[PDB]
Amino acid sequence: KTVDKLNQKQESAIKKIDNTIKNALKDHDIIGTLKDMDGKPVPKENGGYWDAMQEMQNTLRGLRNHADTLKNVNNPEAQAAYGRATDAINKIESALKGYGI
Amino acid sequence: SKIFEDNSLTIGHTPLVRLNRIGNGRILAKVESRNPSFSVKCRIGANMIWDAEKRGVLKPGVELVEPTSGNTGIALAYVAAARGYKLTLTMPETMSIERRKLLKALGANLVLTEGAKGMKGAIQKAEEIVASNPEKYLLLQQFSNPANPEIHEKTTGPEIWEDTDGQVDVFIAGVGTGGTLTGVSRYIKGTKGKTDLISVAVEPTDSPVIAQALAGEEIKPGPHKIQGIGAGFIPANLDLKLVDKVIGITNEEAISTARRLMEEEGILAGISSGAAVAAALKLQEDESFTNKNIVVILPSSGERYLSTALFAD
Amino acid sequence: SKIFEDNSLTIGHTPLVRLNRIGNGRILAKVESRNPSFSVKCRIGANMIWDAEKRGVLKPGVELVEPTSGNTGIALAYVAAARGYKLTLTMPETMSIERRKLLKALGANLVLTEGAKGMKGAIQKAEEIVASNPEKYLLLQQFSNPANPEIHEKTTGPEIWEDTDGQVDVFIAGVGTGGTLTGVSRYIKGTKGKTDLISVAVEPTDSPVIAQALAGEEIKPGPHKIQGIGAGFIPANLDLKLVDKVIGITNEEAISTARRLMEEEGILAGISSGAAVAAALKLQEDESFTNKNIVVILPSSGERYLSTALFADL
RNA sequence: AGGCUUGUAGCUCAGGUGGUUAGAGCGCACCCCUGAUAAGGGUGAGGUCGGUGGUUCAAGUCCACUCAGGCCU
Ligand SMILES: [Mg+2]
Ligand SMILES: [Mg+2]
Repeated sequence: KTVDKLNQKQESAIKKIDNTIKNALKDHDIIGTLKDMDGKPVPKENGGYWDAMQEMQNTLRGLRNHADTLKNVNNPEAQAAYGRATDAINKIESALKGYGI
Repeated sequence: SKIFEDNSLTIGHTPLVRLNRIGNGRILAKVESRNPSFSVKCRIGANMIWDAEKRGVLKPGVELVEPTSGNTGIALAYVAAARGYKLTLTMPETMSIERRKLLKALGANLVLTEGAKGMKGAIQKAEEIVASNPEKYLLLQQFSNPANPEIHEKTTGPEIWEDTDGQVDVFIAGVGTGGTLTGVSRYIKGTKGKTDLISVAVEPTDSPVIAQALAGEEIKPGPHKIQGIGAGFIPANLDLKLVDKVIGITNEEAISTARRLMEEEGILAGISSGAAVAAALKLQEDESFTNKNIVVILPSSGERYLSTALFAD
Repeated sequence: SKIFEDNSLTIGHTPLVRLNRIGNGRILAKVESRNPSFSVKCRIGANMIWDAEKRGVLKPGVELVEPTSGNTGIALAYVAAARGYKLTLTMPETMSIERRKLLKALGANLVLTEGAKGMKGAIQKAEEIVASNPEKYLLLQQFSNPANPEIHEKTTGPEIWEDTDGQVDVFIAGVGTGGTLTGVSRYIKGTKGKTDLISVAVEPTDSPVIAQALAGEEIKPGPHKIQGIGAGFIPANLDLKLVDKVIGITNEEAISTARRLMEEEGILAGISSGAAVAAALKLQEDESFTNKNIVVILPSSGERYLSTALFADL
């Protein structure tokens, strides 16, 4: 079996997956997304309201772009980063599926 | 001579109101907030407990468990209070104190699950509550129970057929559980025999899973503000062979159409109601639907959602 | 084949539900929360506008003014939005943000008075607005307009009589304006000719105005919590000839009976609904009412009273 | 003169057998996020792949000649 070596595209995808999980897959962001879906959002420090729902849509679209960058690769570290991105997407979707009904 | 024995038996017979200033005067709105807990869910929270009584599984001594964070909890709460049963609703910690006061003052036992896990944390807590003693608890499973579409096959379908006098040509309803659309579509198209009905599903543009299911694409949801619809999957109550069209609605035009419906029609409406009416509007922008009688479902009232972002200032 | 033309025509036909775990099984609830703005006032806010259309005083080009913020204001808001007229509601500025959001969402114009005077300031400001340009504004005057008992004579009375099949014996109604009690007592005693009906009136014990008026005393009202009833005076719309009894209900009995009604019958109720069911229970302590059909009006739900003292179990 | 070796986004650069047209880091415009900065994500503008031909079903990649720059000369 011929294992490959990564491009700069796949290494960029892996670094994006890791930073997105570290900075945007927190518990506070899932709390904020569920607060945005049922109306009442979390306010500013000076007047107004935060927007966690647009941030979570950005997070999902990023993790899907970097997951479908990494399907048919044969490097094991690329497969582990694909597994981490798939697990974060499943965490978000399992937090959101069936909510509000 | 009609004295209802309890408040669970008072469901249905909602008005079908012509919308005069939204559209061309041929959008007809079935106001489903004229129910004893003021939602479309009062039909299914009555019929699931009636079906559980008829199939012999709900006895004196059997409690009811359901994971819900919407109007099904309020429906199951009033029917469990009216028919003398007990209820434990599992739900995340994120939801408000007003919904908890309404559900606790109506008789339920709230189990608040961890908010980062969210909805499957509520579902798993309901499942271990049931599996601790399976002959004592009962799980209703609103996304798979056929009482959920047969109440719409046996109540609201005949109401639309007898209010329109059979002249319904386009039926438009949002899909949260899919029971309303499949019940009405099954009664009009199969039972009574009008195969020319165009059944249109309303969906969020931020989670368009019915369109991805019809096209063949991967089912891939997201977050949205149109609460009531957009489950994130295709539930077993939804039957895609009855769906002839799907329309995606953004959050802002849903909110603006709800505010239009309140300010110009006098109908208290939620975001899903405005989404369904906006789907009727951007279907009437096509020329072939100019002189079609369009029946649209308005599930809830906006007073239920009064502290939310539907009311700006 | 009934397609309604607007949401104001969908009033009435509210169900009559038997109470099983409160009383002996002969208390019959008329749940008026299943109206298009979820109150008893939906009938009168539609009928006063219909009557002003039929009298010719509500021309195209005429704005409506009414000094209220309660259920009547929401009723006038949805009827003026459904039929296409302008409403100006005058209310004191101590009113909640959420009720003002509900009234602005229905397209009403909210003119706010000061919190020192309150309702008298709201009435005086409404009179000054109508006295500014009288050919454009119009007071509806819920406390003295005969459309208010006219709608309960033409709708509510026939509903109670056709649902009980002529077996009503006692009719409990809380008196805020005295319209539903006058209308139903005028349909059953007058038209159908049943003088045996016992029409009782619910008022607070902190403001026992109807008892002081029937006993020939001086009217001295008081502050109370049962909102919807207890206006502080005898309106021009309550006729005292049709009131047989007056039952005073305290605030705690109303809160506890409304909570009891919600958690034992599944009927979402407010403080006046609990006051009326508490009066029915206080009347079933006597031995002569143990086998009489009791019809009781439940005028509002617990959605509106969600930030009040009714929901204090956390 | 000969033998070699470079040229790809605004700059520095990878590109595995000829296969998404074309990618990364920094730089630019807009949105969320950090009170703010750093850290971090999304969308986009931006590419005669030095030039001319040939081969192939298909050329940034393989050849032939030129333009400009680096080594022994
Ligand atoms: Mg965060
Ligand atoms: Mg360069």
